[PDB]
Amino acid sequence: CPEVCTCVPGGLASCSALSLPAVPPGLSLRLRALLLDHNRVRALPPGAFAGAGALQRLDLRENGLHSVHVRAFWGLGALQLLDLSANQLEALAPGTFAPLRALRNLSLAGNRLARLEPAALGALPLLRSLSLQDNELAALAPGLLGRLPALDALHLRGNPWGCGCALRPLCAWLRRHPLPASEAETVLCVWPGRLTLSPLTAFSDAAFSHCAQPLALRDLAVVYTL
Amino acid sequence: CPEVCTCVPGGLASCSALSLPAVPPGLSLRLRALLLDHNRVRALPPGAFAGAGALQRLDLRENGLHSVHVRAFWGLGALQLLDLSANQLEAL
Amino acid sequence: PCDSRGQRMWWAFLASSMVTFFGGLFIILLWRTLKYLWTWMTSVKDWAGVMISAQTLTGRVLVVLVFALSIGALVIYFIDSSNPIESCQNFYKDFTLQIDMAFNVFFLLYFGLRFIAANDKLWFWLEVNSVVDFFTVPPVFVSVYLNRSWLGLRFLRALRLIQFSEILQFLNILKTSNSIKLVNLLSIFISTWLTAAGFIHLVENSGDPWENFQNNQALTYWECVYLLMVTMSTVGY
Amino acid sequence: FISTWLTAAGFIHLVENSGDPWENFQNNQALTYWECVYLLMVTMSTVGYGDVYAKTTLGRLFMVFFILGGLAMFASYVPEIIELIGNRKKYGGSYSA
Amino acid sequence: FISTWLTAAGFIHLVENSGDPWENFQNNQALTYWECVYLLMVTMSTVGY
Repeated sequence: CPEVCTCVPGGLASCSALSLPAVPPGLSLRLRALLLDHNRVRALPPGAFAGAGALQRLDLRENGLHSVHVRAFWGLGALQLLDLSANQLEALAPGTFAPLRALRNLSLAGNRLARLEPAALGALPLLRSLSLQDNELAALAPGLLGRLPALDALHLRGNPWGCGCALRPLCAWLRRHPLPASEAETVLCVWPGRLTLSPLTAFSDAAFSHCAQPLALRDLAVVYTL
Repeated sequence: CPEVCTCVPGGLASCSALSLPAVPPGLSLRLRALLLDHNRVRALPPGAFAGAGALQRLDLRENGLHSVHVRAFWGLGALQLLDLSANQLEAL
Repeated sequence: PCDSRGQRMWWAFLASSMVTFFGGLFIILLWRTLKYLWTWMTSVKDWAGVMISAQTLTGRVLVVLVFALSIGALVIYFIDSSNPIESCQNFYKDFTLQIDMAFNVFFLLYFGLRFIAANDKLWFWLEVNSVVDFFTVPPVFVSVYLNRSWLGLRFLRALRLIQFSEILQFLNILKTSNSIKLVNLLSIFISTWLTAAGFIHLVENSGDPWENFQNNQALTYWECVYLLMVTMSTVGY
Repeated sequence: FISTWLTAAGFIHLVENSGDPWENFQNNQALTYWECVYLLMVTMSTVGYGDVYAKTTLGRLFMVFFILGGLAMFASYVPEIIELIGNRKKYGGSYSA
Repeated sequence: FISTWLTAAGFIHLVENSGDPWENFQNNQALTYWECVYLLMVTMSTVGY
């Protein structure tokens, strides 16, 4: 379909290692499973993939993306594979993944996201797995993990975490099922004080700490009358 | 031995010109003499070398790091060589 | 091991203070309405009144203790303002909180004695000293109970500096008109300056409640004091 | 005082939110009415923080003409209002037998 | 009042649009006469934006 990339026998698909600071033109329904590697796509316009009726795999590898529109993915409709790793996104625009209801797979590896909005992520009920490898984010909101019902595996290798309340949900998620597949996958939790050091694998799941109960009624009765 | 890089029998040496911004996964104590070439990452991630318990040298080829983290160098300690050549470091 | 702060809850202390104030006000009003058309006490009242003023040696001791402990409470507020606005601190480790416990216990006893000595209970309830007693001690008790600390309306402790002129007059230290006026002006000015600075610090270190506390501005208490001083003099750097 | 304060704030809001006629309304500065109220309150007291201020010729002209007189109004009104509020007789109660 | 205001504004205009002689007339500020009038009005009322 793209003039620059030779048409793939069978179902039309994009070419790898394409050298093209310009987006592939001539998109259509026959074009499926776009592959972009080492390209220079600064931004995604709204309705970027409207021409392609349905797509299976989207892979944005080594592409410098610094601004994604809220409705840039209006056209996808029923996308299954999409990996968002090693990208330059500062933050996800709200409602970006709302059309991505059928997105089975998504991974976030090496994204310099300061914090990702749970509203931007959306429900994504049919999510097989996710990753958080080498991401600049250090605090994960409990809502982000609570929104996804069917999430199974989360990769945290290469991204040490800060011990505190922000760790309480994640380890609780670890309490549901073990995230480290191998002993070499374990990572340590960083502390504000340099004197103390601890690995997250040695960190007890749902371990008691300060502010263990966010709210209660027994103490609510007495703080209303003390 | 790194997953993408070839496993050299005997003394392990990382493949040259890995062209990977992130540190290779699967670092182990048997792995030694890591060579990170053409790292596009602006900063060194903490605990990146925690996979490999002990090394002997560390070389960076055409790697630009604007900042580093204390937890990044924790996994090291047995090294006798460290090279940060043509890096963009400004503050330590 | 010296962890950080996470979930943010502050309605406990403020709610306790508002209950302690408004419930008492409503009880006083209800008693007055019931007395209206039926819709030894003097001895203890006089004893409490003699205790409040420096009439007896124990009265002078109590007055001097009130002065010193109000100053100490203000200093403790400064030290706590150096800390983060919301933190978790166990009672048995930090020595600041036991000292604050003793100070607040003394202030609560002093308020009870003053209420016993008061002539009109309703007008005593709506007093600056009584109000700053309402909004300071119950928060401290709630904080020590919950093992967590919030820098709430603790700047109101500075408002305890207004009574310094009356405290000195009781001790027969101020007798002339010029010295009395000077002490009154100085105490009022310092108290309002410090209270405004503390309120600005509390409102700025936290954000707007409707903005999800995302408008926070990192202002030290000294910086807020400087800001208030610059504003009061119409300089406005 | 309140009426003139609100009227001046409203005029500043109208002038700042819609740019100069000779600039084809391209010089506009998005200002909430509350921000203009804060600006007028700051100016009337001769504080002049400078965090928020008028930028569009007409706005600066109105600020000049308002400085010529609203400042004197504030100076001669606010202390007077404060004095008219504190005029109370303290010993107004009755003895309790 | 008007004469003092206008003359001070004119002097500020002349000084600012031109530079400082020991600086080879390089330290200049492109100020309009109306801007100078506004600056003198702000200064004279102790506002100081």
